[PDB]
Order: sequence, then C-alpha cells, then structure tokens
Amino acid sequence: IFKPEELRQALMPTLEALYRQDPESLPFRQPVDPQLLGIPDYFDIVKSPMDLSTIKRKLDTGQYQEPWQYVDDIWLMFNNAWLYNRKTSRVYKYCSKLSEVFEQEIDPVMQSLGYCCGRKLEFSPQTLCCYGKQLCTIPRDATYYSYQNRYHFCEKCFNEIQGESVSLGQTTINKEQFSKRKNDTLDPELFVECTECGRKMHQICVLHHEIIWPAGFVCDGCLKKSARTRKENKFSAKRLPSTRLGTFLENRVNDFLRRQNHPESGEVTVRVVHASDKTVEVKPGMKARFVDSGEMAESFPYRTKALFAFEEIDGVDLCFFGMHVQEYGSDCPPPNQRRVYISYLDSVHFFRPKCLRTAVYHEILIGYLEYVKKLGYTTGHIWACPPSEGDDYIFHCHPPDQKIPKPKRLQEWFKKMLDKAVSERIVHDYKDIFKQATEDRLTSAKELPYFEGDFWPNVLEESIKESGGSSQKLYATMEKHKEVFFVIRLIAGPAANSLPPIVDPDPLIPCDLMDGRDAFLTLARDKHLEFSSLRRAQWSTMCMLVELHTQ
Ligand SMILES: CC(C)(COP(=O)(O)OP(=O)(O)OC[C@H]1O[C@@H](n2cnc3c(N)ncnc32)[C@H](O)[C@@H]1OP(=O)(O)O)[C@@H](O)C(=O)NCCC(=O)NCCS
Ligand SMILES: [Zn+2]
Ligand SMILES: [Zn+2]
Ligand SMILES: [Zn+2]
Ligand SMILES: [Zn+2]
Repeated sequence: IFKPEELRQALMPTLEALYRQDPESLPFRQPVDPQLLGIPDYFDIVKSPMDLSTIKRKLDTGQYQEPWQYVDDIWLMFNNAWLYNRKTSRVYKYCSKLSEVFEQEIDPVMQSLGYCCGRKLEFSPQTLCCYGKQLCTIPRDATYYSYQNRYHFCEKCFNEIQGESVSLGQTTINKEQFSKRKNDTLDPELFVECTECGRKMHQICVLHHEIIWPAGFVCDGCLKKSARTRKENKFSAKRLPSTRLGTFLENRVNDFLRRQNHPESGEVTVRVVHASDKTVEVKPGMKARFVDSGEMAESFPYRTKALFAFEEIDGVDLCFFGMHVQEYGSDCPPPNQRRVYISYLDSVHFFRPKCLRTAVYHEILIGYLEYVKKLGYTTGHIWACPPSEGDDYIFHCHPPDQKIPKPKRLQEWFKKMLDKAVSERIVHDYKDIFKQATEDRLTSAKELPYFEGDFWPNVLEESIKESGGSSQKLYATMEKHKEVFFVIRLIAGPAANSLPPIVDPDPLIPCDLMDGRDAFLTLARDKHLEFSSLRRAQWSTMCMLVELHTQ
C-alpha cells in the first residue's frame, strides 16, 4: 500500500494528460447520461460505467490502494467506449487518441513506482478454423457461429447450407443451438506478486517460473536492497543432454562465429531433443498400384529427430531455430535406402548479431548434411515450401514483423546454402527433381523416394485416380514443380554402391512433446507460449526448457 498522496502525486499528471486533450477528452469527462445523450441502450451494453471525473475523485479521495487499480479503471473507460461506439464513429477515434496518450504517459510513471512496466498486455487472438470447409478461416472481430466452443462456422458458409440443421462429426444440430459471436476476445497477461514488497508484475516481464524458483517471486528491487541474486536456473538449454550430432553442429556454428569475430556475438547451443523409430505407410492408391503386386514395399522405416538451437540474449536462453528430419537407413528397402529428408524447419528472428543470422542457419544445415554423409547416407531431399498464411511450422505465433519468404526467395536461400556446401566439398552436387529423375533414367512412380508428409505421395494418389489407373504424367508433374524439389548428392557414383551398414552412435531419445511438430504447437497454443516478441519468446523458451527437462 502506497500513501494516497504518493499515488495522487505520481498518477494525477497522467490523468491531466488525458484531460488536456481537446476535443478528444470531452466525451469522457463526465459520467455518460444515457437519456440526455439520446442513447437508451447504453446500460444494456455497458455494465460498468467509468469516466475521468469518477477516476479523478477516487484518486483525490484515496480509493486506490495500488496503481494498477487506477490503470484498470482507465482501460475500463476506454474499452467501454470502444465497445459501445462504432469503429468509424467520433467517440471511438477520440478514445483511441486518449489511449495512445495514456500508454506513453503511464509506462515511465509505473516504472518510477518500482514496477516492471505500466503497459496493458494481452495475448494474440487464436485463428478460428471452420468445420464447413478444408482451410476456411474466421477473421478477427467479424461475426461467427459456434457450438460447444468446438464447432465454429464463418457467417458466409454457415448460411450457405440449405435448411436449419447442421451435421457435426454424424449428429444433427439446429442452427438455433449455435452461439452468434464476434472473434474479439483477448486474454490478458498474468501477474505475479513480489512476496516481499507485494508489487504485482507481469510474469513474462520478470520471467518467474514456479518450478525453477519454488520459494517464490522476489523482484529485482527487493533483491538488490539486500544485495541478493536469484538462484541459478538449472533448467537451461546447455544442461539438456548432449549428443554427437548436437555437439557436432554447435561446434561448427561456434567455430564459424569465432572466425567472424563480430562484436557482441554469443555462443550457440544445439540440442537434439527427440529421436525415435517410425514407419511411413504407402497410401491406398499407390498401395493398390504397386504394393499389392509386390513391386513396392508397403511401408518404410525411418528415424525421426528434432533439434533446436539456442542463444543467450540479455542473460536468458532464447530458442531461435528448430528442425525435424527423417532418416532412412541402410536396412530400409529401396527406393528410400540411405536417404534423409527435412520434414520442416523454422526460426524466430532474434538471433544476434543480425547480420550473421542467415549464415548461422546455413551452417546448421551444412553441418547436418556433412554429419549424415559421414554416417553413410548418400542423398538429401528438400521440399522448399513456405508456410501458408497463419500457419507455423514449429514455433507458435511468430513476430508480426518477421517476413515470410515466398517460394522463389526460399528456393534461392536453399541454393545459396547448397552452393556453400558444394564449395566445401560436402555436397557433391544437387539437381531439381526433374533433372535428377532424367539422370537416374527413372521410368516409374514406384522409383520415387516416399517420405512421410511429402508432396509426392499425395500428388501420386491424385494422379492415379485422375488417370483412372495411372506414371503417365510423372515427368510433366516433376517438370512443372521442379524448382521446389531439391535432390542433394552427398555420396556419388560407385562409392554409393559398396558402403558398410549405417550405424548411428547416438541413442534413441524418447520425448513425446517433440515427436513431430504437432505436440509442441499444441502445448504452446494451450499455454499462451508465443514467439511473437523478444520477451514472450524468452518466456516461451523458459517454459519449453522446463518441459523438456521434466518430461
Ligand atoms: C527459412 C528461414 C530460416 C530463413 O530466414 P533468413 O535466412 O533469416 O532470411 P529470409 O529468407 O527470411 O529473408 C531475408 C530478408 O528478406 C526479408 N524478406 C523475407 N521475405 C520477404 C518478403 N516476402 N518480402 C520482403 N522482404 C522479405 C527479410 O525481412 C530479410 O531482410 P533483412 O535483410 O533485414 O534480414 C526463415 O525465413 C524462416 O524460419 N521462415 C519461416 C519458415 C519457412 O519458410 N520454412 C521453410 C520450410 S522448407
Ligand atoms: Zn510489465
Ligand atoms: Zn467457412
Ligand atoms: Zn519486491
Ligand atoms: Zn554487423
């Protein structure tokens, strides 16, 4: 509890800053009189009225015990006006102007009072899909229909359907049973209370995790007064178990950074966090065509691995790169034998120094190619596909100012990586899929490597059925999409035919969270672990690392 004069003296200047906005302030200076103002339904919408005078009064008369209560009322006033008035209206835009003045005023005042910040924070809104169509989606603030907070429909494709009954999966629900609502909900950030001074701070600002510091949160202010420091965070990236692969990659990266000798470079940590054996099954079209006649294996075994790179930024771990791979060993049947495929990779653009970021991503990929080559994998495979809009390959909720490359830029990026790999004599050469097939004198679809989740298994299903029994347009399909599909020769020619068994020295690593991309995306979504800002990514990394350490 601060002395009421202490609060008044500190906060009143922020309130005056709003008052002295003419004419913007005027609509907010006195309690809304619904009838006088010619608006009867105001209290049907606004259930907790608030205005400057009411706030001034509570402030003058010591009704606030702590400054966030003042901030909450200010924001209640603003949201009341944004709620009742149209986006295009006068009062709405006035309100917006006041809120901007307020945000700028309030932040340094709150910090003067011993707080992390004075900002009002809320999480990004989740994207709502549609059960009506494959990748239909609902837009923020626009109206939609939902059932059991589970089945949602865009206002268009909801009214599309003839009649008054919807079908969810095989049971039938009257339209009247759906909720009509706007996608305008934003969840506030959480606070944690200093156990000594009692100040409430943003959990993400102070990075307090209950598992890491179970004794409780104590702010930096209180710690410094008694010359204390937080107990060490033992749930770090560095303390995750090492592997031969992780070590090899991180040595390559850090040796590169040391050669560059750029100011303010940090050490990179690379960890393999999952390794398990899986199988890809041939889909029904291709299986009817070639498996049932014994021309192709019904399935192919591979090892999947997930790996991540971390850097320390402002004293804290930051996960900035992630990748999953499929590795088809020497025991695997043709056509997949001794091949690696990149399932997906992703990044969060906070790496320092910026001007070595791309270089470092390339070093990770070149190192990985070099490593599997050494094990006796002959060939790498890359599908250059950027994420579609609003999908994330690995990291939930990217920074809005992280641009997503289009296909031509992404293709060139892989080419630049591979060209460096060739000049280092790691990659022998590489070709697009069409040229490679030509060189291999390929004649049938059963000869194409068959990877989990890849383009070619799906397009082959489509092709066989379109042609009513089918390979017919295979060269044409390859030519058409060729720029997107890289085939990378690690071990060339006669040497590729007489190799010893592939023996991976690294053990299996059971981690369900990292068995493919879905589980970590789901976790992140369910726990508001975004990678959309430096501070949120630092929080999300901290939580990810606790999860990886605790199993
Ligand atoms: C693939 C990836 C690691 C490469 O990123 P990168 O090497 O750091 O740099 P990019 O390819 O993003 O692009 C480089 C520059 O183009 C800009 N840029 C990227 N796309 C752009 C676009 N479409 N329009 C305008 N500018 C663009 C970036 O802002 C960057 O500018 P800068 O010189 O200030 O750094 C990263 O783009 C990523 O994680 N992307 C999303 C996932 C993805 O595309 N995965 C592919 C799966 S195969
Ligand atoms: Zn804060
Ligand atoms: Zn729809
Ligand atoms: Zn404190
Ligand atoms: Zn530089």
